[PDB]
Amino acid sequence: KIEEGKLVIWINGDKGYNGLAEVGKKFEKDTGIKVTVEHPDKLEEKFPQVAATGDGPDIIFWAHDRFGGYAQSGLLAEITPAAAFQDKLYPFTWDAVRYNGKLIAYPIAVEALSLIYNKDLLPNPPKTWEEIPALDKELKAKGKSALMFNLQEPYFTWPLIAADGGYAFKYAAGKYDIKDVGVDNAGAKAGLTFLVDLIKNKHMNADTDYSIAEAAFNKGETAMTINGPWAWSNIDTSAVNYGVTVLPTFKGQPSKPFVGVLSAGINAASPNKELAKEFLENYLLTDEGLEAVNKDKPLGAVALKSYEEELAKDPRIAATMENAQKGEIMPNIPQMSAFWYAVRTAVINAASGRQTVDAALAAAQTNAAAKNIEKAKIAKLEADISAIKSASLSYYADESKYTDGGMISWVKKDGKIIINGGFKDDPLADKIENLGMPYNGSYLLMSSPGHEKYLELSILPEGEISKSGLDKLKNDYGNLIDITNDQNKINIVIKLL
Repeated sequence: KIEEGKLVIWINGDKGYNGLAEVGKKFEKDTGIKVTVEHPDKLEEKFPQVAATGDGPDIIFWAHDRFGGYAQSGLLAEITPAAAFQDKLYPFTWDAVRYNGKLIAYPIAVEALSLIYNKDLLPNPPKTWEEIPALDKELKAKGKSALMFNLQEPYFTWPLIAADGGYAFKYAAGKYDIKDVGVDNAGAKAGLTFLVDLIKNKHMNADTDYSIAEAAFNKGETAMTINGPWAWSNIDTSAVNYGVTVLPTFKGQPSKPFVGVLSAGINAASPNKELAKEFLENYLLTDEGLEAVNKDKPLGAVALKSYEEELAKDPRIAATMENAQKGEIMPNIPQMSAFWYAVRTAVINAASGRQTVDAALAAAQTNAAAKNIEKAKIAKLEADISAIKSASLSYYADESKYTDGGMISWVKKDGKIIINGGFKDDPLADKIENLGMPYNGSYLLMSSPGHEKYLELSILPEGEISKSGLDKLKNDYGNLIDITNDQNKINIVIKLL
């Protein structure tokens, strides 16, 4: 597996691997332990493969959002920074590296979109989204546009969509509710309507993508763009006198970009967890260590307070941190994949006029949340099935058979559950009386007085279950379940034995 007595570190090729290796050299000088910094290809996919088999690097550097997935597969050790060390980093960066209620990585850097503007065309950039239409008219009179940025990817359009109330997944305690998506609320509609209005009023074109926007800003054709630190060096080569500042407000509220946090995780299979902790806390996450990495290739804004104070001398870095603090931590759960595709489709459909804003987002809410909502409903239905089977078994323990009588019916009326026209189980032990009945339908348990094994439960759910949903029931039980009437009133019968 992983060789003890040493540190293998994986970081992406676009980061400062030379500087990190120099921090490694200071570590080997003080301790004798060699540090191998490599930047292999496809590092994001290679780690989950090799780490599951109990191999790989000791420390993996990657954007925090993948780490929640890694943690679910148990590939990451819980880190143990003392309170004194935690206060050296901005509190909001620690929230980006939590899964369950556990710290699962060290925050390194902080990144978010900003407003980039051409100082020659526009020495005072607009504070509000609302004033950009008038600005575009005044600039189109001189052959220039106000604002071009990538409209094809919801990462770039989300700051406006979220400003008045949009969100990806609600965050509560230390967990995301994968059932609560904020794509079709009034705030998200208002933000997307403003975006579409900009396009219908000819202030932007629905076909603008990353390359068109970057080319237009670099050739001084548009006064503003929206982009991240990765784009700065191509504007330097362009020689355009540019600035970087806070994103415009919408309805008086800041734009809310997604925040990406470069993070260092410790492989759960590492026999060098103490060495890795010592390296990350007392060598890398210092002014001297981050300086080493930044001088090789800049980090942007950093989570370490002391060095951020120094990098923030650069107003572009200060703006990145300000937009980040006003933004939304990108959720670190794998359910974001459905979020990205859903919102990407909605924006493209609404911007090109192929759908209304309401239809686009209603569909997107569905595409992002429906599967997870049903999965919860199926699980609660299966909980009821197991609860009914449990009580039926408990009855046999004390009484002759499964049911006392022949049949029992649960039906839900208007917020209450009714049982025949008389109480059945007749107990203080069972009764259950805690069936969610997630599809509000009817349950009917069947038995015939005699030799046992005739335990059949008939469920008549109200509400269409998906193919994926009904097929989950087929893999969970097998030949013991008969879905009849695949249309109208679907009927499900399970033999509880």
